[PDB]
Amino acid sequence: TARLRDQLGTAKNANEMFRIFSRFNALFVRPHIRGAIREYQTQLIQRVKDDIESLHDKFKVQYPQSQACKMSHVRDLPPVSGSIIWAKQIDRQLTAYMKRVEDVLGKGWENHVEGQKLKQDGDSFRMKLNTQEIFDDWAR
Amino acid sequence: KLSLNRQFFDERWSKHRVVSCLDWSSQYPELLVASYNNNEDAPHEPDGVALVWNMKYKKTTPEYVFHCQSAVMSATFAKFHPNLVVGGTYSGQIVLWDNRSNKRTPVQRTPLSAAAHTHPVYCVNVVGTQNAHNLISISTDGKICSWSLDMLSHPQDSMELVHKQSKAVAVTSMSFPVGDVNNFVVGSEEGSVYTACRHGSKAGISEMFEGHQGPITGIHCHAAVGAVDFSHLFVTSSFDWTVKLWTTKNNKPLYSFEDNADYVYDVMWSPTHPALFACVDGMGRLDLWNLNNDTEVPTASISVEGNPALNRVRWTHSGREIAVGDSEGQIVIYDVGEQIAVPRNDEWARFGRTLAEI
Repeated sequence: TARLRDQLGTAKNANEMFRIFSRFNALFVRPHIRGAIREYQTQLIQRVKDDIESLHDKFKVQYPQSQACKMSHVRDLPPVSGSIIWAKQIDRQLTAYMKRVEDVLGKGWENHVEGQKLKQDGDSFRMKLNTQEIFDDWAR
Repeated sequence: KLSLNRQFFDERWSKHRVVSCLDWSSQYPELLVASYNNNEDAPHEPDGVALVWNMKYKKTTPEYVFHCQSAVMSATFAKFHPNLVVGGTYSGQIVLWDNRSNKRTPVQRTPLSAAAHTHPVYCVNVVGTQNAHNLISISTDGKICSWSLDMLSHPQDSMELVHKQSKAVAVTSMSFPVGDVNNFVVGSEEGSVYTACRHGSKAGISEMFEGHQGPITGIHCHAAVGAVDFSHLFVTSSFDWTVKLWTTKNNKPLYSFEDNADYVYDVMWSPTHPALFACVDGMGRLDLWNLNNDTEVPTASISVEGNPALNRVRWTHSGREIAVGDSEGQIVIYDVGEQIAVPRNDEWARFGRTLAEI
């Protein structure tokens, strides 16, 4: 626990302490260690909520309206496959942030007080990110 | 003497409802949370209510309002989570309320499964230190569950309390020693207090106390800590018109008070004075007993206007004020005088001599 205080004694930006929780992830399975870290989990959960809000805002902008479509056409990627790639990248980032939340809160994050809303939003947003309709329409 | 300091009562929420539990916050000693069960005259209103009042302002409004579908018999503040209020309801759902959120409805509620409480819950309290705390909750079926405040979907630790012949202990109240987290005491409707262990090989009920001849309404351990350690002593109040001062060491009663002529409804120690304690009964009387001065008569006594049944009492952390709630949701606060509440340097030895003499 003294070393986990030296974490903030050394860490400066949020990415470094995210990586520190990633490296030390198993060590928080212990109950005393898990109870030691309480005030930093809220900070990183709020930062992940900010980031998934940014993802939501990016996804609000339609794909043709976004620079992704233009730069995909410029780089010879066809527009339907470009939209598919865009949706897949957003899905990948959503999964990465979900894994970040799991690492920060530890296992059993779906039932956490803050992780319930995150899990619900991730599930709904992943359902909305389903791309099979685009492929079906293009093939038809 | 006791001087009336303040009166709290809401026409919309607290009317025609009893007061089930009171609690003062450690971080906010001027914030008092009070529970209210369902109102028969208001079937359309929510059943359980929890109102948080304030003393630093003289405004009569409740500072915070919470409600939930099941009648709330217990409410308290989380010791190390100042924005949270934990309540125990009729169906056993251990509801939690965040004052930051605009929603009055509970943010979380435990399931009504066998792994959780499917019975009324009159005992919910947070125990531990800031780096390790747990929410202990006991139902009237004897099931005791230790939860984590950050996750109420399933209990961290949980089992059913039995003492002998696998007989269910229908706990009605509980208490913990000051600084202790593994041992605790429970008072059941059997009339028998049980000193029990939370976790370990001997986890469960350790000892049995015969004592009272009726259901226990309340039990409280010694809160004042100082020169002479009195943590082993506790007090109990039941429907048999008797208050009873006991200790863990002696299985038999140490002393009994029967000056009351009605159902004594709860009894609370003082957190500063080692000897002084108080009780409130069903004929409107709040009685302060100072064992150093007199183990024979109440040291002070007051009665609320109209004399309704006082259902619950609570001491402030400074010990200078006492709150009491009754059957119509009328909360009354009495300031206690300096010459009774404040313990001199020799009051601890006075209580030691009083205990030795008895």
